[PDB]
Amino acid sequence: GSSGSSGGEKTFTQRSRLFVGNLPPDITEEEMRKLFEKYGKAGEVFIHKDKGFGFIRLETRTLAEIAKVELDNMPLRGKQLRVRFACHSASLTSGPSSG
Repeated sequence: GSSGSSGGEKTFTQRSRLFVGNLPPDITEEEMRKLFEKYGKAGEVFIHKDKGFGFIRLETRTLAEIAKVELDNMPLRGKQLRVRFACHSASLTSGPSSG
């Protein structure tokens, strides 16, 4: 639809969540922890082999931006990794404007 954000809302943990696609069939939670060890230990890690996709959530927006810039289109086991923010486009809100 549109692009950017209306300003959102502040929370006790930042939305530092990355989606990871094009994963090999030989990936583990320990391989995914090692692939991100340059950015420190993640606050959440998931992989689902019946779909071929994973998810990982870092400590700060800065770490998640650097990890996105460093890992997207990176070669792994002969596959090319897809890396993106798991949330990026904002939801709707109630606020009309006159002129």
